[PDB]
Amino acid sequence: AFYELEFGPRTIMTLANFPDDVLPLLQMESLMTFEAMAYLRCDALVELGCYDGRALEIARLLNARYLGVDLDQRAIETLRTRIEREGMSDRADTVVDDILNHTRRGASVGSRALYLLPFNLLGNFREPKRLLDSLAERSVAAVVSVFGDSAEATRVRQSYYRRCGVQGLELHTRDDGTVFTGSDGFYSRSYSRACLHALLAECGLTVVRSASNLFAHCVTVLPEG
Amino acid sequence: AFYELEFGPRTIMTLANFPDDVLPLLQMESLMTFEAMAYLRCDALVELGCYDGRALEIARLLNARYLGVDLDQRAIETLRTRIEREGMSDRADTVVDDILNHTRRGASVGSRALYLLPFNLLGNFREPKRLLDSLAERSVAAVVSVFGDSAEATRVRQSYYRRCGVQGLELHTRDDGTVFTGSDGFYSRSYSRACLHALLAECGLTVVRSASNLFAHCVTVLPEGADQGF
Ligand SMILES: Nc1ncnc2c1ncn2[C@@H]1O[C@H](CSCC[C@H](N)C(=O)O)[C@@H](O)[C@H]1O
Ligand SMILES: Nc1ncnc2c1ncn2[C@@H]1O[C@H](CSCC[C@H](N)C(=O)O)[C@@H](O)[C@H]1O
Repeated sequence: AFYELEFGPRTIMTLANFPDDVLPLLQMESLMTFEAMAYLRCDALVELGCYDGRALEIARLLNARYLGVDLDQRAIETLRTRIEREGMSDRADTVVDDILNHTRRGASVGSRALYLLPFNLLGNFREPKRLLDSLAERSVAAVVSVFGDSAEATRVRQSYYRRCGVQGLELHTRDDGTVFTGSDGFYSRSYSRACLHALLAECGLTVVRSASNLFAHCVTVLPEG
Repeated sequence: AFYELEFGPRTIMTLANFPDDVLPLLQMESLMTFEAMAYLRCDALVELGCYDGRALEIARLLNARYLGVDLDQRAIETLRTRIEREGMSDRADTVVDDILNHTRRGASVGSRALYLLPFNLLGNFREPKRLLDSLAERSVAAVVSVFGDSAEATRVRQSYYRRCGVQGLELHTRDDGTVFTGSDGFYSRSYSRACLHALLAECGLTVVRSASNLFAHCVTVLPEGADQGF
C-alpha cells in the first residue's frame, strides 16, 4: 500500500535519510547472504525489495545469477542501466512486481536460488506468514534481516523514519517488538530473537545461522523437506 | 591536517552525505576483507580510519580481534559504546591517533593481523608510500579500497564531496586518476587498476585477489617476506 506511492520506496531507501547506525544491519546481512550462497551452493540470488540492486554486488563477486524484485520503476531502471554497464546482462534481470506475486506465481531463477528479505522487509508485512509460507512452499533457502527490540535500535529507527518524513509517525512498544505506523499507510515492526525464530518455526523454516548485533537480527533458514 | 579539524571526519563519513552509488564500493570492500581474513587465517582486523567501526561487524562474524584507528574522538566514543553493548570488550579495542603514527610505533594486534585501508583512505595521502611501507612490519596481509578513474566514478565523487560540503572543491584531471582538493586542506585522488598495482609493487606488496566494479577497485595484498602459515 505505502510502497505503491510515487516517492514511497525512494524516501525509505535513499542513503540521504539513513542514520550512521543503520550500516551495521546492512553489513551483517550482506556477509550472511554472501556466505549462505557459498555453503549452500546457490547459483542464483533473488533479492525481494532490491530497490536499485542493494545485493547485486554479492551475486556479482560469486559469479551467481541475480533477480531484483521491487515496485519502484525508477529504482529498477537504475538497476537495469547498472547491470548493462557492469556487463551482467546475461546473468542478471529485474521485474517491477509485488514480491508476493513473484514468490507464488513466478518462475525459478537458476537450479538453487537464495531468497534475501533485506533491511527489515519482513517488518513491513502485517501478516508475514503469507510471504514466509510462499518461500517454504517454493523449497528455496532464504536470508531474513530484521531490526532488533533494543532501546538503541528503536532510537535509530525513530530518527531513520523521521528523516524519510512518514506523515503521522507513531511509536507502538510491544513485548516481542516495536511497531511504527504512519497516516500514509506506513507499517514497520522490529522482532525479538525469540519471536523471529518462533515465526520461522510456525512457517516450517529451520534456522541454520543466526547473527544478532545491537540494532539488527539476521538468520539463514532452510525449508523442511 | 583536514581530519584534525573537529568536523572533518564527521562530514566525509556521515551516511546522509553518501550517494546511493557509493554503497556498492563499501559492500565489495566488506566482502573481500571478510573472505581475505578467513583464507589467510587472520585472527585480528586493524581498520585504519574506522570512524564508528565500519568493519567491526566483519571481526564480529569471524570471532576475530578488532582495533579501530581514527582521529575523530566522537566517532571512537560511539565505537567504544557499541563494543561494550555488543559484548566485545575482551576482543575489540580503539585508539584516537594518526594511522601513520600507529603503523610506525603501535603495538601488534593478535598473531596474524589484516590491515584494512577502507573507502579510498590511501587516496587521501599525498605521499602514500609512507603508509604502504609501514604495513610490512606489523601485518601479514592488507586490503586497499580506492575509487576508479572511470567517468561514472568521478561523477559520484563530485556529488559525494559536494554533499560532505568541502570548501573550494576543485577537480584536477590526471592520467593516473582524478585529484579533488579543498581550501580546508582536503586532498583525495582516485587510482587506475594499473597505477594501484604499480604503486603496491614499488612498496613490496604482492596482489593476491583484485576486484573492480564501475566506481571502485579493491585488492588483497601480502608483504614480500611475510608468514603465509596457519
Ligand atoms: N510488496 C512489495 N513488493 C515489492 N517491493 C516491495 C514490497 N514491499 C516493500 N518493497 C520494497 O522493499 C524495499 C525495502 S523495505 C525497507 C523497510 C524499512 N527499512 C523498515 O524498517 O521498515 C523498498 O525498496 C520497497 O519498495
Ligand atoms: N592520518 C589519519 N589518521 C587517522 N585517521 C585518518 C587519517 N586520515 C584519514 N583518517 C580517517 O579515515 C576515515 C575515512 S577517509 C575517507 C576518504 C573519502 N571516502 C574519499 O574518497 O576521499 C575518516 O574517518 C578519517 O577520520
